[PDB]
Amino acid sequence: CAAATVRIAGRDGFCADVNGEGQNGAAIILKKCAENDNQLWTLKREATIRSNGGCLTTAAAEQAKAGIYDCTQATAELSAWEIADNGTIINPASSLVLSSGAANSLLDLGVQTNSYASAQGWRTGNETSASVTQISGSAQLCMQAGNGPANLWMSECRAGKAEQQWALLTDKSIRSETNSDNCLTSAADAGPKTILLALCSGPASQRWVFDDDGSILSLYDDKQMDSEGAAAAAKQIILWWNAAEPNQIWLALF
Amino acid sequence: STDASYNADIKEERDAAEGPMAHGIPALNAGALDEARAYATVDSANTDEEVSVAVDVTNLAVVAYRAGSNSYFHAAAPGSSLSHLFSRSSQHTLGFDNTYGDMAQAAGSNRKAIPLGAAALESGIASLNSKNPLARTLMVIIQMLVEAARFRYIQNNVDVSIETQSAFAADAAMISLENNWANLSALVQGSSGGQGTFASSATLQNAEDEPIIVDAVYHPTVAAVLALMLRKAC
Repeated sequence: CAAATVRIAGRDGFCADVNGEGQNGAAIILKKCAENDNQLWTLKREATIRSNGGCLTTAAAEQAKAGIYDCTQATAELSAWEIADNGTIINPASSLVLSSGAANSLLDLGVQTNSYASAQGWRTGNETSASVTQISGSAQLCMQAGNGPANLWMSECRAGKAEQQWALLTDKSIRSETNSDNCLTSAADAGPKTILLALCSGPASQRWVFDDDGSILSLYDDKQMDSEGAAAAAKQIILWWNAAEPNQIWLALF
Repeated sequence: STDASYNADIKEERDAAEGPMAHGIPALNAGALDEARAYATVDSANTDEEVSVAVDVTNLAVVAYRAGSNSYFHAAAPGSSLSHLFSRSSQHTLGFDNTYGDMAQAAGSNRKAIPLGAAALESGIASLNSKNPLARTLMVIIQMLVEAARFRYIQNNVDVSIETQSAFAADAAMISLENNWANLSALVQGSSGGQGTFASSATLQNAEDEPIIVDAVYHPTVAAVLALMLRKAC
């Protein structure tokens, strides 16, 4: 009703941190998630994400990088941020979004343009670990990993097999539970080819988000998770647009 | 005895008691309801032994139920509810309310110790058409019909059941979700200035009985699950 305090996770479950502590001009890095004071961000009513007393500002020593700064010494436009369900955290004035070049600890956090990448996907919330759930879809069929985790269609649910289990990371990426290295990928969507599993390269094509309309949307192309028709036990899944098909509906039973 | 028939069923329940949404999740109508529109009637048949439920469309509570020539209002029923519910019947009053803490006290059992599915509300309705020790049949009815419209997750529990063709009880997953329906909402409506971040940690359990401390709305357990939200603000 005025001011709440949570955490900000992202790339491969790494947390958004403030280089040690410092004050004014201290860059933000990707640090392992812990209950640190320099790890907690206060989301406020005027849209200014503040931490150790300072606001999160966009600097430009030439480029653009997240950083802390006196909320009074900084220009509004540089202190107002905007978080959306797609998993994006943008600065309306600049039009630049929070991004993480590489998935490495203590790696400086940078601000770039909206590629809708997975390297730019975040998740504000105290719970930061990966949510391991069971994704159910068309005709009460579960999502499994066809062949060696490299392709995936649908199959009956066993109710206890890790092949149909999936991990949801804070970077809006659907990964496997027994191999959090590879994750849901897209393709050259322009012409229903197929969705499968490759190693998490962090492109704007491995980022999904579960919308309230009941489906999984991929911010990049605004397409949703669909099936080729019905064949689910040895076939494939594609990316198609808003057709309100009941087949585009999925539910992550946790 | 079908998922579609049951799906369509709760669907008609979700889009019949909902005014404009907030975070994409609809919300029940506020005090802007005339006693001449605060009550919704739902029918339920089986071996042809059918009942009628009188739910409150503001908060989704069962204020009474009909049995041919007899109606039975919960103790927490306001006066103005008897004079325009199943008036043309032989009214009656119960010794408990629609709360679980109440119907739990009655039954002497509870949701976690109560099987659900088709082969459950099947006999649930029977006890009703007939009479007494129907407290339990309220657990496996309110939960199977009402608590499944607010959470897509409990519907997929009562759905994955008809699927697998078995029976089952309510785990810590549905219970936490169920009893946190008032907080959730409040926390998702009071959380507009913090833009997607509550003020405390609501704990919901996963299917593997793993406690989850939800802090914001940016979790699937919220945006995908909540289907109908209670109207409270800040």
